Amino acid sequence: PKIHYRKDYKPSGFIINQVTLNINIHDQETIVRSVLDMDISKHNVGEDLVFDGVGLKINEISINNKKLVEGEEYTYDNEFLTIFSKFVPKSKFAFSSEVIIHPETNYALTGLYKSKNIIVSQCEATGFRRITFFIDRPDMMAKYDVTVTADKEKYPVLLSNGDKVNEFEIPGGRHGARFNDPPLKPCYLFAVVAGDLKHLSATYITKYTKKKVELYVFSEEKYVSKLQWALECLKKSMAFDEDYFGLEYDLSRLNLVAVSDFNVGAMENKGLNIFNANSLLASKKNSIDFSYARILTVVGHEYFHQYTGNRVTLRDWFQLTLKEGLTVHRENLFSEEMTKTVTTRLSHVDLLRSVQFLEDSSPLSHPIRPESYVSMENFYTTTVYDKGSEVMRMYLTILGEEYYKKGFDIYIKKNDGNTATCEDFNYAMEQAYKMKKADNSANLNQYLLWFSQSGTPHVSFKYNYDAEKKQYSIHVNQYTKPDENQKEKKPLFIPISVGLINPENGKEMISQTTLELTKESDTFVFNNIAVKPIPSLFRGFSAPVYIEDQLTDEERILLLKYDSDAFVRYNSCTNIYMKQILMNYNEFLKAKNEKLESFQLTPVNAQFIDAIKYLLEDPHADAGFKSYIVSLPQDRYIINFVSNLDTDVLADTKEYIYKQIGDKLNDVYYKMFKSLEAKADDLTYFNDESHVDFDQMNMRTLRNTLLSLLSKAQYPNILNEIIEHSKSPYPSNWLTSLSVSAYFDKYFELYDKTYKLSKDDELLLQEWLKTVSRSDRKDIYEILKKLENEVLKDSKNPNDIRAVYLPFTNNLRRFHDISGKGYKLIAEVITKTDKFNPMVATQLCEPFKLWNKLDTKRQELMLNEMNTMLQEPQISNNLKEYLLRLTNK
Ligand SMILES: N=C(N)NCCCC[C@H](N)P(=O)(O)O
Ligand SMILES: [Mg+2]
Ligand SMILES: [Zn+2]
Repeated sequence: PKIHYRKDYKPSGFIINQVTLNINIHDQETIVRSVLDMDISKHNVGEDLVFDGVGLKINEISINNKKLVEGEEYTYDNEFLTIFSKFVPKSKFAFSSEVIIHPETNYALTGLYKSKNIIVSQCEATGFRRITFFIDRPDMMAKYDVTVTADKEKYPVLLSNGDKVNEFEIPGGRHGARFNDPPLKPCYLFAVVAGDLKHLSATYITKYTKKKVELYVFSEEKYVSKLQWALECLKKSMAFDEDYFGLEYDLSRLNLVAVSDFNVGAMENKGLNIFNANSLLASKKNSIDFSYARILTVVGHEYFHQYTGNRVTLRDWFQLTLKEGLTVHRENLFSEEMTKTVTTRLSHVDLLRSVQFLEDSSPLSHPIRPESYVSMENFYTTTVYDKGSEVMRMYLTILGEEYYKKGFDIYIKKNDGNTATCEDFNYAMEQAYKMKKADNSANLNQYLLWFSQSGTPHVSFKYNYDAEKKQYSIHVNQYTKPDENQKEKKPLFIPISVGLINPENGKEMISQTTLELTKESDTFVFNNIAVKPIPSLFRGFSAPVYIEDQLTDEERILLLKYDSDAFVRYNSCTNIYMKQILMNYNEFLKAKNEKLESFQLTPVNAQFIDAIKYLLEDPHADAGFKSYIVSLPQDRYIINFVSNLDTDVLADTKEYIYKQIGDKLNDVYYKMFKSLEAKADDLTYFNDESHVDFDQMNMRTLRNTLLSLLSKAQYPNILNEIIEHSKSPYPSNWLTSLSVSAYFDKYFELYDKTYKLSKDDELLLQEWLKTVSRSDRKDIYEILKKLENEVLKDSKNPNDIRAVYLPFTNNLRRFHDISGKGYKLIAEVITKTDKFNPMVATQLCEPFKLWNKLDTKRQELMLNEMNTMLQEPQISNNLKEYLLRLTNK
């Protein structure tokens, strides 16, 4: 098991200047001929020429048009092709090869593969060596000239990077196209697509040079009518980069291609972005509302990579967060601007504090720039992407918008066309920082610890108000727990966006203020503060930390009602729920441990319930925000706060608190579910493919959240509402009608009805599977066996597999059944999946991420299954590294 370390980076002793490819696709095989025009670099020391090449069948290899001889001049072990140096030329030379590969049986979805009737490549991070021999690393920049040939009836549309420069017929019903891409790129940005594709297209005229860019969006014929929203998202993302960053697309064409078999999200191959179909295709009739924000986010993300990844490039894979965290940050600024809803930012924070904080306190914890890896395909994580994004967003918080834009433009100007490292970005932000402070000794050297230090910092607070002096003090402390990567943790540069709210009238008492905490502790004093304020802390969630606000529930309720910042309101509500959860959890645990015949539970704070009602009833408050306040914090957020968590006790805890609140508010919930109908379900623009109303979708979210509350509660006659909801034209509503019907005898009648509505659209069927898998059913195990037998079968489609199993794994009572049957079930699936797609097998491991956080019993049950999987003689290297790291072994 070979380990790559970041401090071992050294430039290659070779150069590849030019690639010329001929890819000939036949029914039973694909033949790839390649010529690499190569040189010896200044770093060369007479070493063997070693190419990456995985799973390739050699017909022949040459240097300078002379065939090499296996054994005497080269060895190939199905991973590395070693050409002994005595046979490697000392000046410029040509390497050439012809290999056979088999996209039809390439179910790992890496390299060249077949998805249904489309041939498509995926090369990031190490897929190009599955297509042909190469020094497959991102600093090897080259020019590419690519020819593809195929049966014309089966593959009429042929695509690769660059300009299509020739199209030609070939006898026996075949054809070819040649594509030349002169600008240098790394091999992971190469792509090819062949298929009977249909398209929509538009022309975009750039803002400054007025260049015409042609936009093409492609899918299989059946779904071409679901491409319109994606095309609209593409125009939006080009405008945003133009308007916010001043940046224009450089190429004459940009193609977006949807495929059915894909490994999560999309891929930014230069001018040829390829997407999971679930992140490109939607229609109002056949998609849930979530698809619309998802397409916007993923199209935008792949577009923004054109600068941050494709024009400014990575020196090595350890810099991954420099393109990924920075592109997610760019993505999030665009989505916030396009949706105009506060729930966009809150949804990002909700994701980070549940999934990413869990990772960062697990044995898998790593900093956003790791020090080593075995498998690159395990490095594409929520920490690298989403914590990376919060690190990139903190520069904007520290600088503000004008100087942030200056620093960013410095980074692009200086590094356009070249590789870069995380230091280069920090350097650019520092120059902006020096200008902003007006002080050329000011620096961001301490900022660099955000790249190297793992774990989530904890930030805690104490306060002092002197009423005679009108003087208010905020005492702040930071700490990060030691973990496997650092013995001692150092204090970070933590920007704390704050306001001070007057508790008498709800008004702001100070101007915008961002505290820079740069030491282990500091005291921040404010004068002329006329009354004791309530502090509004980490506005916008201004650093990726555990916030310990040390406020009373009285103060938190006042913030929730009156504060101006949506995140502080939401966080105050979160902190009230957490104090409640921890209290009832310990009360239930003590009763279970002591086998009590009777015990008491602390009720939910009545003024908090009142504050929720006050907000729900406010006709001017936001529907998306309302849905957050009636929902308890996610299970994976809660688990960050409890040791040895017993999942049954936590389920009983959530049940009690939901019933306490429902016993007071269910009439208000019912009333709102009814009065919301008109605007939420308005069909005015149902047949307008480009009209997307985020506010209206948030209204539907709230209706569907309230309907779920009322159904769990068995509110009188709610089944009438459920049944009517099932007749809605919106899939978000009728799939909701399936989930909430779980509590009634009508479940299976709705299962059949919604199956029939979903079964003829591949992506809608996947959404139906997720609904079933997530259903709160006592017979959920029998229902999974039914999905396997009747719907899933032996599908190797990652979307189908993920849809059937992942939502089930979040079922707190049932996945964590104390017999361990749930863990056994998922382990069996992981091991089956690993035989053909180790990436998806690793994704299906996700519930095991918290194994060492649960009660003794469950910890032992999960560890048993992990060890069973590790003992499988046919385990992939990718699955093995992951589980070895997760189990500390
Ligand atoms: N887990 C992997 N090895 N594959 C991910 C490679 C592609 C990620 C794309 N760059 P995205 O960040 O979705 O644009
Ligand atoms: Mg092979
Ligand atoms: Zn990306």
